[PDB]
Amino acid sequence: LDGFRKWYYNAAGFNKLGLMRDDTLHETEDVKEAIRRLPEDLYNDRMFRIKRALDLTMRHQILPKDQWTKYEEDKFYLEPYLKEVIRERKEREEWAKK
Amino acid sequence: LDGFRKWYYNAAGFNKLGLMRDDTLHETEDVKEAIRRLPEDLYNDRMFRIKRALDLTMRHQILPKDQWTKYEEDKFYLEPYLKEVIRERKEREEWAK
Amino acid sequence: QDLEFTKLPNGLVIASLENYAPLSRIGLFVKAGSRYEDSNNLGTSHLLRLASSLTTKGASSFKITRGIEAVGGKLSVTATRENMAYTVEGIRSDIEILMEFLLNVTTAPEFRRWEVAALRSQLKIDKAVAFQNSQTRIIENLHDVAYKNALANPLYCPDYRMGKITSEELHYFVQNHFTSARMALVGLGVSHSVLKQVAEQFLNMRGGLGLAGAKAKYRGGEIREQNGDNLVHAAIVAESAAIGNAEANAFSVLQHLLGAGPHIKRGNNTTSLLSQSVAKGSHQPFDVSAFNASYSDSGLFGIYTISQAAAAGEVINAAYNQVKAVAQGNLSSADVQAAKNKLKAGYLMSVETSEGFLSEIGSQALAAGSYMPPSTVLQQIDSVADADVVKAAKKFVSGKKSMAASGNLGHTPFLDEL
Amino acid sequence: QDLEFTKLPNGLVIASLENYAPLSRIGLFVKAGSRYEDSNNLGTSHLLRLASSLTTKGASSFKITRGIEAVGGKLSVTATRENMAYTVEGIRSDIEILMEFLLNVTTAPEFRRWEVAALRSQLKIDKAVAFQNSQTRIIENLHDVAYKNALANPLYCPDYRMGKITSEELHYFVQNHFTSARMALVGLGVSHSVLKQVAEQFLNMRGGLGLAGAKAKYRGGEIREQNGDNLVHAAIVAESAAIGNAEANAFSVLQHLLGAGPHIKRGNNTTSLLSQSVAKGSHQPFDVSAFNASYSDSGLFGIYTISQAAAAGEVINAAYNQVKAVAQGNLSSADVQAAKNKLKAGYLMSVETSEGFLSEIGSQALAAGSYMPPSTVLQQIDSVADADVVKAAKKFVSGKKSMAASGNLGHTPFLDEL
Amino acid sequence: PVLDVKGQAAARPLVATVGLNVPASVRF
Amino acid sequence: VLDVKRGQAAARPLVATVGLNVPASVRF
Repeated sequence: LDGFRKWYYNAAGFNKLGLMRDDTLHETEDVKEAIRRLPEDLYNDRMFRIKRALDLTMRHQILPKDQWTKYEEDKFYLEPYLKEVIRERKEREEWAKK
Repeated sequence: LDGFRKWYYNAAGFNKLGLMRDDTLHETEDVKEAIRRLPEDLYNDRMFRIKRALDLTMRHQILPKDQWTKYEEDKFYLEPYLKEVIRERKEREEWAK
Repeated sequence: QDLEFTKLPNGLVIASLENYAPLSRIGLFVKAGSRYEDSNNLGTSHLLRLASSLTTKGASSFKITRGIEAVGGKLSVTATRENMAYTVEGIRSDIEILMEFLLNVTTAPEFRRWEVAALRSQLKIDKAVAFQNSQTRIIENLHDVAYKNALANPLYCPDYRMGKITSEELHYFVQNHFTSARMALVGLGVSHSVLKQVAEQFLNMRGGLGLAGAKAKYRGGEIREQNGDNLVHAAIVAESAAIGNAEANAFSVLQHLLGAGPHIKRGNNTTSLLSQSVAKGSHQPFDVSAFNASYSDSGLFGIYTISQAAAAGEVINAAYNQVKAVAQGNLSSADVQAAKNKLKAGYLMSVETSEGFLSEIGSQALAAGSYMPPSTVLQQIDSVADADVVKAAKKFVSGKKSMAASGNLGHTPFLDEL
Repeated sequence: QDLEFTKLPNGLVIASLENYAPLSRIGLFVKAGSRYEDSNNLGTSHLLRLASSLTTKGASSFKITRGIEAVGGKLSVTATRENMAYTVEGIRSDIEILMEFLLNVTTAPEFRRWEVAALRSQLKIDKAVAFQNSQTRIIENLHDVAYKNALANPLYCPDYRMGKITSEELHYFVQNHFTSARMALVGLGVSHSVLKQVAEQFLNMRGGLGLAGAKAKYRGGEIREQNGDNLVHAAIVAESAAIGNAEANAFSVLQHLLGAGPHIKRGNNTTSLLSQSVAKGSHQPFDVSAFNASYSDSGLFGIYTISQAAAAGEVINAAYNQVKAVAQGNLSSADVQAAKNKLKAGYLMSVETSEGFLSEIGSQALAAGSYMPPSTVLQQIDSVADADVVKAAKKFVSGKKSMAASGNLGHTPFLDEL
Repeated sequence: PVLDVKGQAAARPLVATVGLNVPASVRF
Repeated sequence: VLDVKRGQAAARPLVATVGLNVPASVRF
């Protein structure tokens, strides 16, 4: 399962643009709240990575293979911050339900 | 001639709605500048009079004849200022050419 | 019943009174005022005061706010330069979760960085509102110009420090001043037992004595503020007695002998030595009360004047001259008896309300660890005698004085002229 | 040639050099600084300085701007607290209309309400930008915390007074403080003859002496400003000599002995006794100099320090200790000779430029009505002798001090500790 | 600026007060 | 922002300076 997940990570292809996994999340309301709660350095790296991926998609290029994002290396930075947004979101929802 | 002026004044009837002459000058840019410079008191007063006219016009009514601004009573407040603004535009124009 | 006290072995004071009130009030008192900051973390206590509804380890901000408003209870934070007090009140059937919320807020905050980043704009908004009434600015400034390090720190955050207060500063302040030996949990309308159980599930884990504050040092001086207000505000104070001395009682009797603010609505301090004197200096709107603020190491006593800018001078002089008369022994025993009656009536009306009673017990706890029955006080105030009052006066008349002035200060005198 | 200063009976003094230089400069010097203001007109001066382009009773703002620009001339309005000067620069051929514009501005402002109104927003900026260099704030606060009434008035308009200064007030100032006897017109690039022939027309009009010059009273004190800057700025001054005494020359020799700016780029200004006394104990970056500002009734002399907040204390102490050594006679004659050479070279390089020469002549005119040849000064500075310097020092080390501090002042000492 | 939502002279020390309840102010 | 923004310590009194020319500043 670990090797097949690495193969699927190579087949997804966002590592060839230098992106992380959390860069590829669709910005819903909870995702934008999690992005707003990021520290300044992580937010700046995320915006630069997104801008570089957009430039590479503009020129129809990819990064060189040494510059790709290694599956093992990818860091799920937004995840911790996101869970909270969802948790808080649900708590609020439940309160209203009841 | 002056008597004729008074007749025209009544005919103009801007007096009826309760407005002074300077009240009616179309707000051309030049006019706009002068209005701005008006000491606040007059400006606020101008607004009151103008607004009143609007309300009266809406109801298709005119103020009590007595309340009509008498020709004699009518004074020119905006004009003193306007003259300067005009002269100013004039000065700029020739320094321009 | 009566008040009942236990000192827990980790230092936490527990005070309870069960009077079977329909609404019961539970407060927690910490020696964590603005005097415990230094020049590196100014305004941290203001953000801590405004950060009572933040996410805690046990309840989120949403859960705390909606749970306190669900039962209709109230959570408030009152802060002096020495002490902070977090108070909750509500129906007896909901004070269990009210103590859950309050003790979570006191003991286990999280101080998330996005929450404090949202709170700094509220800090700016709160400062101004607080500084609307000039008496705030003048008094704040007064303490500042009259102290060097500890009591000179402002209750409200400075303008440059907004945007600079971090989560780590709040965590350091809480970890260094919110310890069990500096805390008293006081409950009116609750059983003492429950206070103790909540005092072990909480309030017992942080048990150091914390970080000791510096001794406050007097500096003297004068800071003025020309801002074109219609009225000139001026406070002239000097060093006085601290909390825990009979000279503090003498200074309280001295402010009630001088005008301590008219009792009557639109009153004129008919017998207020200060105000009465003002008549000679001016017959125009004025207000000359006496400012006494005593903290556990130092006190400030002086005069406070509001007047028309023009007369601002001699009115201040007239008020000062009146205190000099009291420093020369020019007083009557009936005036001192009336001052004692005014002071003791003010104390009894201060403790007649429930939240004032809870605050008093709280303060006494942190200050002396003991409860002093209202009765005891009455006889101690009586202990103050005429000469004692005179003595405190001479202290003010001779002690280097400070001065905070604001308004159109073209005719406001200086200290070397005063 | 040489200036020829002649006092027209109206009181105005005329003086010119007619160097026949290409770009002649002409400046009117009028004693009209904030000093000559008072408590209820704070700000008039500031606006007056920024309002050199309001329609004059003789010319439209438009012409003023365009005219001066066309000829390439320049009108500038410098202003100190002790005085103020308007200056026009330009080709010898266009200086007739330049004098028309300048003399219309100085003697006939229309101060139209709409116009003055448009400027108050421009006023905020000046007072604002000028404060970029913390030094400005300091020197300002200093002259304020030091004086009571006259020289305590700020050069820049206070925040509350913006929106409150009215045309009337401005006009009031001119007619009061800007009179003829208090003015002088010095011109380099013109014929002394015409100056008389263009001043006899407009300047001789305001014949009176003018509002009395409010005397200045020293107060002492200290005003601090905690604002979280990286560097602590601190100025500690005392009362010194005024304009027109040999003790002012002694104080100028004393600042050039203690250190009055670096002569080498990236130098350590080795000689400065202050710089040496700081650098022998502190390895942090610093900047210590001697401050001297003398006006016609009173002077301020002291030390100015910029340092890291942490070392701010002992560095200030070290600088203070160095002055105490000079107050104990611990100085060498070669050091005083080098200080005299530095002072006289600074004076000659100040008067070597055309606008500095015009300002100097101007100042001398208003101050003493006479021109003092650069040579004369040289021998008077030489008159100052070693003991004289020591004397001024003791004046500083004894006279009550005034201290303006700004930055992170957690380790900045007070005056009773200093 | 507007002081958000826009005379007795202070004679006692000040005590800020804020919390869940909407009211918030200072007393001498 | 002090409109258009820009260390040497002041040792002499200040002198504001403004006028028709665009430059305007203070010197010690």
